[PDB]
Amino acid sequence: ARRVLVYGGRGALGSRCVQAFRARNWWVASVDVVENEEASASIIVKMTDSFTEQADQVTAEVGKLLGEEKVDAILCVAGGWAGGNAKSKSLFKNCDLMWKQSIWTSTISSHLATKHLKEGGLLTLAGAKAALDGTPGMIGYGMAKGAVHQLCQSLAGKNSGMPPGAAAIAVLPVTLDTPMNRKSMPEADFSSWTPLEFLVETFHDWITGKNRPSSGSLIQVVTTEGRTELTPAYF
Amino acid sequence: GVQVETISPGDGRTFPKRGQTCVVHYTGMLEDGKKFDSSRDRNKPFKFMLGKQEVIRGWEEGVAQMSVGQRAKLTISPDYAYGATGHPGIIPPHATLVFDVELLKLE
Ligand SMILES: CCC(C)(C)C(=O)C(=O)N1CCCC[C@H]1C(=O)N[C@H](CCc1ccc(OC)cc1)C(=O)NC[C@@H]1CC12CCN(c1nc(N[C@@H](CC(C)C)c3nc[nH]n3)nc(N3CCn4ncnc4C3)n1)CC2
Ligand SMILES: [Cl-]
Repeated sequence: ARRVLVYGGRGALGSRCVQAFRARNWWVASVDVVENEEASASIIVKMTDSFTEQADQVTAEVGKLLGEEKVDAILCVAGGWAGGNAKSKSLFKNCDLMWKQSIWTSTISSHLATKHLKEGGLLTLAGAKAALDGTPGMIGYGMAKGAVHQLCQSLAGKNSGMPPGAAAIAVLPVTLDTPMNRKSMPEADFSSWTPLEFLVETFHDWITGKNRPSSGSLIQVVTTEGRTELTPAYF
Repeated sequence: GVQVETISPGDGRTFPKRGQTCVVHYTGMLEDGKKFDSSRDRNKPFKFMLGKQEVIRGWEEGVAQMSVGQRAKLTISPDYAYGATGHPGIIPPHATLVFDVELLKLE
């Protein structure tokens, strides 16, 4: 590698990507709701209900930051979590949050990939193993992540706009080992949570061309007793 | 980080908890007093949940100190706000922000 854009660069996983990639002396841009002071450059997204407003603004700012330079990878690691079934009084607000944090971010990242990824470069998208099935207790989350899985399939297709030789791969974890999760779920089996450094080192391998899955892959990331395995799922 | 100054006191006993939703009206200004946004201009309060990384650190620490009905001035250093980069087009680089916040209720 040499240039990476981390979409979600201030989140738990995205902050670790910024740190690790800067430690390798890569140029790293963060796109998030606030800067990442560790990144080479930061782009700050507008809070708005207008998807086109937010998407046009980020696209313009990224285009000005990069100019004609292309990037080796876009790691779209944004996403949150908010729960609730279809009867919940919080359903509509939580769905709006989930669509903004997963659908909007993935879509903008995909467009940026067509415009700015080098030939042979990498786009990662943040899916969820749970959205391979019904998610009755987390309606918005499941819909958003299911949309991202489908988008990954589209990007692998002919004439999607992805550059020659580039790959879009979705990552489908269960739970990541993060400080916020350890304090939110202090009785869980952390040894079934995926270490952030496992994903950072996987991304580094994929960006550099080591053991890179085919475009359109849905890669399940499952940690069992501290050991993480990668398993393809098929849409 | 964040300085909290009381404009008018709250009930002095209902303070937010993690998991509760704070309902507020605010006006945000630059250090020179130039207004950049107000929820009052929309006649609609801003809502956020503490403990969920939903807001700049100065609000996360500042609003947690307020009781229901309090009106407070939060003066927030850049490292507790938008930092060196700022938010181009609305918040300048390394900006100290001042927010007038009224904690209307907890939901
Ligand atoms: C209207 C604003 C103006 C300027 C006029 C204003 O007056 C002003 O200043 N304020 C308004 C009044 C209050 C004071 C202040 C303020 O705080 N405003 C916030 C601005 C957002 C913010 C800023 C610093 C933060 O520090 C913790 C947290 C949040 C607001 O409106 N919050 C409520 C609106 C509903 C959300 C957006 C969705 N949601 C959320 N949370 C995270 N967490 C991140 C990680 C986290 C640690 C950064 C994540 N997790 C996976 N990756 N990154 N990320 C995202 N992204 C989606 C977009 N996107 N694109 C790329 N990456 C991403 C990740 N969205 C929760 C909050
Ligand atoms: Cl579920």
